[PDB]
Amino acid sequence: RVSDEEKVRIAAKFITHAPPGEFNEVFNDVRLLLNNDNLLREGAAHAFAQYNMDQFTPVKIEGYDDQVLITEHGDLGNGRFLDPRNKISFKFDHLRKEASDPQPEDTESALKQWRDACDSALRAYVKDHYPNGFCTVYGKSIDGQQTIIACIESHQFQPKNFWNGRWRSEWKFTITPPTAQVAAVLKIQVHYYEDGNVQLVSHKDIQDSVQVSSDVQTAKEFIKIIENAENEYQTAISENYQTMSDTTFKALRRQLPVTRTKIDWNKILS
Amino acid sequence: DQQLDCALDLMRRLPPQQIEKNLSDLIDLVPSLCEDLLSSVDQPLKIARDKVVGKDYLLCDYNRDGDSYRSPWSNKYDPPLEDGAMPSARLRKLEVEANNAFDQYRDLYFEGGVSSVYLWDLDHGFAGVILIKKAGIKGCWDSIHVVEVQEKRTAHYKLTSTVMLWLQTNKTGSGTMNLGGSLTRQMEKDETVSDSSPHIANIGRLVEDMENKIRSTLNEIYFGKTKDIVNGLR
Amino acid sequence: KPKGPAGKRGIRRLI
Repeated sequence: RVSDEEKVRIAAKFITHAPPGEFNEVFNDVRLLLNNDNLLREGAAHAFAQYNMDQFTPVKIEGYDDQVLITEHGDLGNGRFLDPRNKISFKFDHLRKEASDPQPEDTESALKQWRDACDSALRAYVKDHYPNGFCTVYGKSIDGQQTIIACIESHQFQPKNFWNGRWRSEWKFTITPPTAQVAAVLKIQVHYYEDGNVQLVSHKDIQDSVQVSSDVQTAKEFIKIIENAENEYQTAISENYQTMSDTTFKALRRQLPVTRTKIDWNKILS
Repeated sequence: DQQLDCALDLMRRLPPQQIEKNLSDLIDLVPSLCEDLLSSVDQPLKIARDKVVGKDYLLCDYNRDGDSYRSPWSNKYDPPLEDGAMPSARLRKLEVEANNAFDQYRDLYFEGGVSSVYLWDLDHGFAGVILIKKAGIKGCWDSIHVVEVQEKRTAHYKLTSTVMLWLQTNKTGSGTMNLGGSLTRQMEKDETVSDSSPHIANIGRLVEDMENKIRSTLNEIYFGKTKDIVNGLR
Repeated sequence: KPKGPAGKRGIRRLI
């Protein structure tokens, strides 16, 4: 008999590794394997939340047009998350991925002006560059330093064609005039499972510096950096596919022997 | 069994490079599934050393007896066994010839790596596994080919094959890129068996064709389908 | 898949 503690621990490892768009299938597998529904829902609650925040799961709030991202930066507590664009908080159930109880939320800080300007520029960026992107921008004082945190998400779930994919990017602008330090990570995950099974997992770290001026002008510098870095990453991914087939793939198995003919199996046996 | 179906579905969705960890965690979680899961899920190949001959060989359930594994080179178990399961004398002769032939096949197509062949007698023929492992340039290719031979002259060959492949690059432009996964395929054929077209030649050709077909299919699935998906995410 | 070798004792196990 596996201990309840170990059932929960192992269930959480599986849940937190569900590919994008496949949480429900993984959860249902794990639920049938544990055969203890209350243990799974209560003991693995941290895992469901961990998953949504790691995945930048977008959620629609009733009465507001644009969806907000579930992230560690918006995690308030008591299962509530901040929508910093609409200046509200909302309850979020991580299992059903449904928001509720939108209550007004004061965000009156010395950074609201910068966050709002970065958020306005980012929203345009995301609408121009992604098919169905969402983004959320936070303003926070991390260790006495003003930090803008921009989060972007975009997914395409196509189970009827046996594939799912998600893009996530997370940009951190540390404001220390007259400069700003830029740290970013870009992430892609793709699962295609018609013929057999393949997953693509990729990330890129970005470090940069920019000159800070006005809230509005620095917002345009911030977005230009994002756009260049994200265009370049995506192009390099697309081109590294070609490179992998010429170097690494041929490094595992050749297409044909060096003779450029299939094997003479009678010569082999003699 | 509902739980077995669920565990198998989990293994198809979890990241493919973590098969050993995912398999071991699943067996921890439902120990009664252990035997069924290990017979249904392909494990990456492990290398052992035949210290008598001084040659590497590959480990799998087909060359296991108890806790020991049989070398295709020395035909001995490690740790030693008094009466380990052995191929018949006739089939051991074929098994030696098959190990030599696939060593060469491996050198010509993989230019490295390790291969092993184990054969076992059946009622009206025989069966075998052909294992190839080539590590990278980070990555690894594991192929497992299970062949069944019914001798009627002319024989009927049935081949079930799984290739497991992962590759990772770390580059200035594309960051870290990891592609991992697998493909299983099956082929059947009747072939003439003669001194000039012996079983090992018929089997090698069938394995050769399968690996070339699988490589080509993976190339489009890896370097084509996931590529197109990335380019539509943004 | 054909059956494995006959007589083989022992359960399957992870390496």
